[PDB]
Amino acid sequence: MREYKLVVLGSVGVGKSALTVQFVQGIFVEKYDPTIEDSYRKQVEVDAQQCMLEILDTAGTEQFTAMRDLYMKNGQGFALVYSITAQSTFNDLQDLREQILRVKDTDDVPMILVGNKCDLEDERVVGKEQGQNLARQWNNCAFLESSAKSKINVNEIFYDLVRQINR
Amino acid sequence: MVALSLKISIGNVVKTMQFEPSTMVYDACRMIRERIPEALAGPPNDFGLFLSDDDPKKGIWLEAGKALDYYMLRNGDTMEYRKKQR
Repeated sequence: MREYKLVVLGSVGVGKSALTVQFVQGIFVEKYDPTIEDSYRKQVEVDAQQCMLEILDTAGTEQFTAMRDLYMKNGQGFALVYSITAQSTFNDLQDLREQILRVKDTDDVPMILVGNKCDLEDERVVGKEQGQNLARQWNNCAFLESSAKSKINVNEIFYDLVRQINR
Repeated sequence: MVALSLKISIGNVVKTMQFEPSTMVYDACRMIRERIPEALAGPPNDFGLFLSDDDPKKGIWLEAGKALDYYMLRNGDTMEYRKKQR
């Protein structure tokens, strides 16, 4: 078995766990699950590779920071997600990354950029365009456009870092 | 901001739920039902909590009007969405 521990990063207001519910429970709501560090268990299979169920979702809480800092250290997988209608976040995940690179020591770490909530593309403030212009800037941090509502690229995300953790 | 941050688990799921160290167990049980559809899968009368120890036989079933800090909980403990039923 493979063991993937991913760090779902997200600014306050985005939807970190929101993606980890259509995923582990299969339900998306308007109430975005809290911000404290929540992980989600889901046994998966990558390319016929049974991978162990543990993922982490850290978010704007200085309580869980110490703990949220430990997963950056290991950072087996990073899923930084912002709202496609929220630049303020898209623009914040930029430093939060440096916090990873700061502990990892490089940007060559399993990682992916995400402009989820495409179902609000109707508002689109930062799309896979800026998102990928940003991913590029992040060194083409492999981007994806998802919709925890229309369940789009919600599964490919973890599927993109596992392919990386497979260094 | 600042509060408990326990692992309100719901079968495999682990949605951390921040509570006021003195939140009413009766409230900590009303604050989750407002979240995750799988949670409001009934009334608070069929939904309590369970501080699953390391061996649910060691785990317990908290009260309601109590106060989390009663167990002097800390943050990231292990609370489970359990049926109040009987």
